[PDB]
Amino acid sequence: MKFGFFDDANKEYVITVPRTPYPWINYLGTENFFSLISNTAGGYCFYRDARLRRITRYRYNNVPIDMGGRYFYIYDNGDFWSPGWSPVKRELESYECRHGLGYTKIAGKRNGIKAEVTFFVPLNYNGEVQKLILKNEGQDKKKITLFSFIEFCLWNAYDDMTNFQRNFSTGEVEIEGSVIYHKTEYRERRNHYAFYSVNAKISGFDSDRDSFIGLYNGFDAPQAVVNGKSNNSVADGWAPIASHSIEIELNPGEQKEYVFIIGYVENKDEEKWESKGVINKKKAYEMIEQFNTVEKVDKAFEELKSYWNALLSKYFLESHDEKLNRMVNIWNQYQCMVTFNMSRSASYFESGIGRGMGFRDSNQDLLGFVHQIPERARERLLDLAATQLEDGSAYHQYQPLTKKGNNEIGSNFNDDPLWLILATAAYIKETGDYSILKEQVPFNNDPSKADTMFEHLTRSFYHVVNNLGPHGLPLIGRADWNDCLNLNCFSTVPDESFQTTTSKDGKVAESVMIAGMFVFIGKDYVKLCEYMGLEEEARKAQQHIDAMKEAILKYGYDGEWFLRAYDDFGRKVGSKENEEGKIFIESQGFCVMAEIGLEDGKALKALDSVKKYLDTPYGLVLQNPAFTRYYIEYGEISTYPPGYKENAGIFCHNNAWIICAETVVGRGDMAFDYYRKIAPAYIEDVSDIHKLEPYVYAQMVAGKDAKRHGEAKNSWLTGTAAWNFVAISQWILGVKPDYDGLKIDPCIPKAWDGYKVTRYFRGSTYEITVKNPNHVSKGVAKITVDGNEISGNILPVFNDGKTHKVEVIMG
Amino acid sequence: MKFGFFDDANKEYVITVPRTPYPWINYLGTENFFSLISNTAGGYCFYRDARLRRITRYRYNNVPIDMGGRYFYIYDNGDFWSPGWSPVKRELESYECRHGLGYTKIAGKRNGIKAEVTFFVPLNYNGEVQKLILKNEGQDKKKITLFSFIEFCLWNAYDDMTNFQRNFSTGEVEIEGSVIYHKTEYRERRNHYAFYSVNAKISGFDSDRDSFIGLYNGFDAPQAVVNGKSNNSVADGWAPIASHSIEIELNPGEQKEYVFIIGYVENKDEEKWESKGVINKKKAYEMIEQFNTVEKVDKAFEELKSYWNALLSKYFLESHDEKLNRMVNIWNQYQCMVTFNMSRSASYFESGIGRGMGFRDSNQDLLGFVHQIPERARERLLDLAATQLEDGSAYHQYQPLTKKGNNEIGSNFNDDPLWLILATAAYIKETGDYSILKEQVPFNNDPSKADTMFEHLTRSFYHVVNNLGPHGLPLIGRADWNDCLNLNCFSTVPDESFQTTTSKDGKVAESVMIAGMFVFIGKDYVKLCEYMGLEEEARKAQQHIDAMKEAILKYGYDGEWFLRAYDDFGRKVGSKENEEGKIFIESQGFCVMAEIGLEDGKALKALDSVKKYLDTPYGLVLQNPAFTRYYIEYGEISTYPPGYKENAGIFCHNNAWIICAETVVGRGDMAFDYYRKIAPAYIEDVSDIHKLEPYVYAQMVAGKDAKRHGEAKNSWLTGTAAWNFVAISQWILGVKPDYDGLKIDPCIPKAWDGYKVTRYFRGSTYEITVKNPNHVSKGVAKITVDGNEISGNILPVFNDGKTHKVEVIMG
Repeated sequence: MKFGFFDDANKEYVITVPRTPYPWINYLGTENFFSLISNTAGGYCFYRDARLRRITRYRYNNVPIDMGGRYFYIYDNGDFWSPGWSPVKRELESYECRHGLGYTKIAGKRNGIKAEVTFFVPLNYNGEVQKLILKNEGQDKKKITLFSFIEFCLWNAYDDMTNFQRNFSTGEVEIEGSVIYHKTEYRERRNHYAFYSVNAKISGFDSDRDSFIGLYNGFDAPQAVVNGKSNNSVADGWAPIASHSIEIELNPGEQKEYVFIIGYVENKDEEKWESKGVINKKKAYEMIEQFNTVEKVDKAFEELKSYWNALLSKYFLESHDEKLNRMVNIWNQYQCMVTFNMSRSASYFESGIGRGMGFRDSNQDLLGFVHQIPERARERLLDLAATQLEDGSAYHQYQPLTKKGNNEIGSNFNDDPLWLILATAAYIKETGDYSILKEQVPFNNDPSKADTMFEHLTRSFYHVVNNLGPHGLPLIGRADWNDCLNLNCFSTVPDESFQTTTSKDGKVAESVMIAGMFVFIGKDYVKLCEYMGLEEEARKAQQHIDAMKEAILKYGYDGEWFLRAYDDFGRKVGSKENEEGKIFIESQGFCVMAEIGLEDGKALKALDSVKKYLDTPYGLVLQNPAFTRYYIEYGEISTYPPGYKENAGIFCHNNAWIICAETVVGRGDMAFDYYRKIAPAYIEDVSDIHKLEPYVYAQMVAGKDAKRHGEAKNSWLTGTAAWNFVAISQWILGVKPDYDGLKIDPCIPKAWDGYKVTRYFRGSTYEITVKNPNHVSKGVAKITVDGNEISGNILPVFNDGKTHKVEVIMG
Repeated sequence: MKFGFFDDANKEYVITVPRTPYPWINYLGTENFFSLISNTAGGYCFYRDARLRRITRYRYNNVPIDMGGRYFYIYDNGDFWSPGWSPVKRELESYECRHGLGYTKIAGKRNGIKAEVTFFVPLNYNGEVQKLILKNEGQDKKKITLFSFIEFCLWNAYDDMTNFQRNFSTGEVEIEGSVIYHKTEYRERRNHYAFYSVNAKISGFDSDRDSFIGLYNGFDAPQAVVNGKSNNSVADGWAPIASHSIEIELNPGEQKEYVFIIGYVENKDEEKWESKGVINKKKAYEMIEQFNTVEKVDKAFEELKSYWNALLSKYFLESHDEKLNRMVNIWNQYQCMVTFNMSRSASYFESGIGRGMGFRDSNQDLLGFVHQIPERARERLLDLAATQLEDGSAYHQYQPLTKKGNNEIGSNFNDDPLWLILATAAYIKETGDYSILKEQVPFNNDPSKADTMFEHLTRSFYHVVNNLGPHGLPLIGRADWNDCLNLNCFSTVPDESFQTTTSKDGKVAESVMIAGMFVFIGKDYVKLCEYMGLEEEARKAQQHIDAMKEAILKYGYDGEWFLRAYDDFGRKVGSKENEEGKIFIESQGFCVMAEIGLEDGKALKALDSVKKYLDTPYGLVLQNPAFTRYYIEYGEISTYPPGYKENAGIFCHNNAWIICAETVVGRGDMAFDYYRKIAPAYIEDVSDIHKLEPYVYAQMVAGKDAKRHGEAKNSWLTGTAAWNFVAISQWILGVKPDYDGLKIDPCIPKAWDGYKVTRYFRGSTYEITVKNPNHVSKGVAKITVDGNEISGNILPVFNDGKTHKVEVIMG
């Protein structure tokens, strides 16, 4: 069918049927409190850490899907229904969900009653605000009852779903006025509680799940809603919930407005209690009063909109392609904010249990986020560096709540350290803030082991240097960027994840992808050395880079494309000589980005091979042919059925590297073709195949070897967002931050007449108009700034708060 | 107030309405393959280990409750319903579930069609057999379609519920004939697969959940059933299922019969494949062949029943109280088999994730199981001892699948080791098989560290001696039998379980409970020293016991009851001096069982104090008064709200110790009264309050301090079963295995005229008739065996396969 459309003017995606191919979600919040909310108001929220401070409960992989969230019920003379269609699933006269930037509006109408709810998390506020408008659009007087409902989680989501032998006896609440407080374990080690409030006198409430719903009933028909009145239950263990009810009368045409808030509160220990066994509510009262009127809410809603408008205005594209404009000025940037906050932790696929902030994942997210909020990016870099060990390796991820590095999803990923150099460079190029290099940063999360940020950089670089294999290529260790390339593993026990099973310290298996990264990213470390006035170190660094290049050229090129790796037996991986996995995509991207084989045609050959063997209607697959059996020497990658995930699935993330590479060899047309094939705005009419959100990138699309080819998994949380924004904004469009200022160097489809990019950069804004009068793909003939022509492709830095005219002539 | 009834003749509990106060379950299997099944056919099955080999998926704490299991849908000309009512939940003309010994029989009737399903796991067979009978009891010919349904779990239940990121792309199945095979990850490290067969030609099938059910539908209305035909779906990732459909025609009065089997198969590494990508089904064919006619199914069913009759016949009571008869002769012994197999791993409360086989838990379960299958008992002891460390401490639990000890739920519980001595002694008293003391048993799961079972006991014993505190009482460590008495903890971080959070090797905190246990249990260690011919080691051990008995009297008695412990600061726990927790139950029980203070009125006074401060209509609470705030010096016990779990909850398990203790001071009337307050058969007429299974014991009943006083939690899996069986069968009824033979020493209510116990013991049967002409509580005046008066209270050992009549006159 048609499920919705883009609304550029209001910066929203509009969903017009509730039964989408899969629940389609949005994220609320940008700082500390977060929510996931689907087009039926399903989902949940949490504070900073989805595993350790989960506020509301949510069941993944449920039947039916996506049962649980913020459930308003309208009771009308025995009949009842919800604005989001689900959970009651009675036909609505009209339905609509608008996902916007930091908010979601869901509107439903049945039997003359229209209900419209705006969900959002205000700036600098630890709660999800919900403005509910109820209008009688019929001709008669209506007496109805409005019910609210959330189901609480017992804070620790893992304990919550396994430790019933204990936690069925720990649930505690307080009810006072129009507020329901969840205070489980507050009597002991917890200094925080949650509340659910409405800003009107209530007719009733419920806080015990069994009482409100009934043991053998579902969310579709809670016995209390069916009977048209709350039961005023007080929870005592089992399953605490929060539900208000409000009896309401409405004349024809009359509307009434309500503000519901799901809040989080942490008390100082000297302010924990009001009296014995009675929680100190001082801070709740403040939060609640802060939004006790619809007009206070509107003001915050508009403050949020202006906030987004500001962020987005830092890179503004005016072109003749509306789909492109929509990706660049809105959605890609929006998704980059989300991934920056969430990393890979919590979505409708990532369970918010096992994954925290990923080391390499968050470093890469920085690439597409640094320009939006440099301050927060700066601090993020410092937080990631602190989880680096003294030997230069790093904890593969850290706990969001504490920021402590941990090994819960494995260790010894030899590509990890390099990402820190790339992200630091990106931040420096964007800001000119070299002072970050001087910051004192813990090692191993140990303040007593601190050294400068630059010394962290030095140990990242040299972790590769000190860990090379028989070909002078970088040892792969447990895996590189590809988590599933496990060459030191040889596991036969079904019960341990490949990510954490023992992996030997093999000195044979090497990665050609890490080798490419090293050359590409090394460029940046050399310059940073030079800045630090360390000429000899810069020289030695450059030597190691030069030797790595020769190693790739000598032992890393297969003939028509770059190899992937060498396994523990010294056998090639990703060569024409293999039976399966003859060619992999990862090394093609980075080796060419590193500018290898530009002169002898090896790069062009590689990219042509990629096109030939890896290209599909839905994007470039990871490798070809797919593995058709388990290879004990390759690890997890061969455990997936053909075409799914790392086994010949389409990993959109690494498609960005090929886009970048095509730009290196000056083929703007092909680069843009690759970009178009996976960009949401261009593939919207196939939602029934893609299945997932049409307004955001996903991690994985089933490849040509899969029966479900074209079906996506794991939407929203993917490095595809950061890397595709970099590709399109810097490599194609050519507005590329550098140490000395803005480097202009587009590579576009020849047919393009031109476009305009408005770019805020280092304290002043640049209006850049690009003209392609000879219709070339790459190469700049003339640049003039403020009327005068300049020499070079590097715009000067003004920092004068003014707008500067820039004309760029392709030639 | 009643939702069923006991059927003694058929050894069943009959449930007559589907909406019980909580789902009421039964367990199938006694060897390797196990199922949990509720009164509506909810639940799941697994092989050996509910975490590592879970076959079918099940959602705990679900809404609605208990959705998912073995779901037959009868489709009748557009109407559809289920034999167990749930999940369709359309009204039935009749409904009935009988929970029997190792089978569950469920029967529904709607619109003239009756369906009856019998579920059981046959002896020596790795599958759940489901015999289904359909009958037309109406006047006209009927055309109907029968659907079957199970949802597969992805083997590893933890992964299954957390790792969608990956496991939505691994699901795989094969369909061949009338059989659906689930083979996820069989292509890689798993040598096992599951199947779902029916012994008849089918009309269609489904193996993809989304196809059978439909994204936005529930188990209540699968789109395929609504539609009256299978979609013939072949799973590919997402959520594999198994469903058959069969079009059936029934004349009036006609009945058809089908046999469905949920099977588990393991192949040798070299025999996994029939051909490339096609699984070796040879073993499945054999399993399916084995029960392809109702005739074969009925024969195994009767063999199971013979198995159970023989097990139960070894201890058989005849008395004037039929509630006591059914407890002793059927339900208590049935529960002891279940706990022996399952420890505390998997029920509707224990999630089958975090807990394997508990060290302390499985040792206690043996007490109530040795008479049933000594051979299996003997082996269980060796497995347990293998998880003991060389210093005498033990892993707190071990993985069912591999039997390796682990620390998943904490370490350094100083009561642990002693339970091994008790259980070994119990085994020997039962069998007279001292050979077990000479078995070579590993330490730390390490064969190279092996040594005799006796040496293991020696280290258990000396672990206490080598770990005493300032008063000569045993250092408590992380905790004693009470997992929540954590005195070396001082925890402030809410994110980690008290069970696993760091706990110092404290040298001050002491347990009077472990002291009591050490005296009581140490008596057996002395007896075994003597048997090993080590009179001097027996002397030394007796010294330590006598020294401990002095320490208890000098520092463990508060004046009117025994103290509980000393905290890390040297302060008394469970003393009149304390503000809360002035008296604890645990130390009263073991100290009196240890025979401390029988002569000076201390024992009796303690027991009277127990009656006065801990007694309730629902059993004895853990301590009094309850803790009304968190005591950081006490740990987890004060984290529960008052009246629940270890904070003044009624822990039925420790009530048995009070029952035994009452028996020791000769108060049989009090002992039996306590026994009756918690025995399922005696409170059946208060099912609504108790809430859980009315036919088995539960771990915990909310205490007088709780608003839910009387409501149980954590049914089925609890040491309450073994300890209460021991209490009634041995300490009250007086039939007590001893080293040299059966000891007869009843302590009963004075009013009883007598009773008869038929006991099978060391190769002979004894018919013991007890007579009470003077109406005493305790004291045997005369015994005759085979018509001849014997002296003393120990029956001779015959081992002659004959029946010997024994008459006991109390006086």
